Amino acid sequence: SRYTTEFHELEKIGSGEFGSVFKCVKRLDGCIYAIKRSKKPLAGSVDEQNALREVYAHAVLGQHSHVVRYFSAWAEDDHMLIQNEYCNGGSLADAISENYRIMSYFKEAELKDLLLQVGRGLRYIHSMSLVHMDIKPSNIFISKVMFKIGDLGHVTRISSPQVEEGDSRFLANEVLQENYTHLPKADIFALALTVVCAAGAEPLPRNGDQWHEIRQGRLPRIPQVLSQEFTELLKVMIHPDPERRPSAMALVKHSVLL
Ligand SMILES: Cn1c(C(=O)NCCO)c(Br)c2c3c(c(-c4ccccc4Cl)cc21)C(=O)NC3=O
Ligand SMILES: [Cl-]
Repeated sequence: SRYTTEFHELEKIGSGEFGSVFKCVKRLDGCIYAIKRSKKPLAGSVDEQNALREVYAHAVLGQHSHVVRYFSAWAEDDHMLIQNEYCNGGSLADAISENYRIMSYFKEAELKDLLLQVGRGLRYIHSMSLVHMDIKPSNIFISKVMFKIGDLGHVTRISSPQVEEGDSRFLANEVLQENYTHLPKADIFALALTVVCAAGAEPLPRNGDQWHEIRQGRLPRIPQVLSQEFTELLKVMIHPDPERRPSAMALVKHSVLL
């Protein structure tokens, strides 16, 4: 086996339904990588196509500072593996839980900077005529800290007529209602919520009354003082009218981000 023969497995850092993720050192280049090892879905089936799109997307989103680099992907003999860049600072999710336990969140300067960087990662993706569809703190990773979008498992072409939904906590309603005219804006919606989490909000709701309020374009309580301008940027990012949310390009050129 190539995984065993080419890498030294250091530690498990991720455990899913389908997969697992390991910190490993490539024996030949001495260098450390994150490798997701997951079940090989039956050749030529809906689930296979899902896994292949991930490999396809990683393979074209490899020039970017705000997307995790892909090094390789292979299959053996009942598993599928992808070898990506390892991010020494771990995930945005874990930084936010640590933050939450200590009552010390991302400051406004840090939140702008997270939004700008991830916004740059999205701009890129959208310019590759793709969309990510599952932006959330556990799919953002950290390496001046660099934030990098990871987990392209939901990535699809911008004008897809069929879509798998990302996490409901971060899901725009128009997508829930199978309206796929402005998918790039689904990522914009999720980015804002991600940044809301970064600011120290309570865990986001999955369903029920509070799930809908936000989808009306109402921000969750943020336990700290943010400038009105920045709060406005945030609000417009979760606007019920996806056309009213700024593209990623608008996002990174926004004055509040200069
Ligand atoms: C769960 N996880 C963690 C982690 O939580 N570490 C503990 C500290 O918080 C990292 Br870092 C990480 C990393 C990746 C993935 C991953 C996602 C989807 C598909 C394939 C992969 Cl390889 C999952 C990852 C990655 O690609 N690059 C990483 O650094
Ligand atoms: Cl998350």
